[PDB]
Amino acid sequence: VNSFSGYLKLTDNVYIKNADIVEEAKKVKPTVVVNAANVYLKHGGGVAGALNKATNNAMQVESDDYIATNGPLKVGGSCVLSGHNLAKHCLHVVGPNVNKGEDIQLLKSAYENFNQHEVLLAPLLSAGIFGADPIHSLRVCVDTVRTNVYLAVFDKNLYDKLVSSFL
Ligand SMILES: O=C(O)C[C@H](NC(=O)c1nc(Cl)nc2[nH]ccc12)c1ccccc1
Repeated sequence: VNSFSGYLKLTDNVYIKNADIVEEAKKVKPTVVVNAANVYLKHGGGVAGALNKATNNAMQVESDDYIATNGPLKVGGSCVLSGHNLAKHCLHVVGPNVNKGEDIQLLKSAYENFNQHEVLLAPLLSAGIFGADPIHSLRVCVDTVRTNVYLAVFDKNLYDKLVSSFL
């Protein structure tokens, strides 16, 4: 039993809800919140810009130190950093950005990072400003993640489409 509330169950381990991941994080304080990161951990917009704003820019400060030490992530890769006031940890995961021309096949590799964590709160990778089809992102998620994932979809209209079109 966990603290997540109001989710629709899609499969044995994948759950979905119309919610702002920022507000959802502040309430549950999950062990892991997933960020829709880019390879530079520049959290300017989308989920990343919103999550960072909620940490009063502490996420960005920590991220800049991480990049200065380690260099950029790989597309499809991840790193674990602090969750600040939102969660114990933040798993920064880089899905392919279609608006940059990146291989959508890397979306599966991106979701594989979730399997290193027993329970996560997450957005649909490569959705939103990353330019991929959210219906596809959901399909890859369900077919790749085996741990317990609680997916937050900001747009109510998109959520209903995701639910109503789910196979
Ligand atoms: O779920 C969605 O719609 C897509 C998702 N967007 C959000 O998570 C989101 N949208 C709005 Cl508008 N306000 C927000 N506040 C806190 C979060 C948040 C997303 C994910 C990755 C890249 C780009 C977009």
